[PDB]
Amino acid sequence: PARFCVYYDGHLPATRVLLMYVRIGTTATITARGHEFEVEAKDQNCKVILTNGKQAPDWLAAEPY
Amino acid sequence: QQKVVLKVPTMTDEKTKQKAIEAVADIYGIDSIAADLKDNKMTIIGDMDTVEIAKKLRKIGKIDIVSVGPA
Repeated sequence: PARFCVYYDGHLPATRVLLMYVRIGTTATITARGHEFEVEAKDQNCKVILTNGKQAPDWLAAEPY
Repeated sequence: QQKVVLKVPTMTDEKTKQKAIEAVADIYGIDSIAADLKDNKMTIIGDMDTVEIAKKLRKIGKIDIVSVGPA
C-alpha cells in the first residue's frame, strides 16, 4: 500500500517523464514546462490536485507508489 | 527540515531515474524526491538523515552531494 504519489509529465507509460515523488499527506512544488505547480498528495488515490483548487494542466499525471 | 541536492550520474533514462529514487524512498522523514535527467539532479526535501541518503545511494553508483541546507 502506497506511501507516495508519483507525478509525471505525460500519462502514457511508454513516453511519460517522472517528475517527483511526494509523500502522501504533504504538498510539494513541481517545476515543469517553465512553470511551478504546487500539488497536494492527499491520499492513496493520488488525484492530481493543485493547492489553489484550480484544474491542473492535463498533462500532469499521478500514480501511487 | 532540509533540502538535499545530489548529482546521480547513473540517472540517464526513466528506468535508472526510478532505480535511484527507489534506493532512497524508504528513508524516514522524506517528504519529496525530485529527479531530473537534465543535470542528473536529485532533490530530496524532508527531515531525513542525509548520511542515510548518501549511504543508500552508494550502492547505485558514484553520487555527489551538491548542497545541503534549510528547505
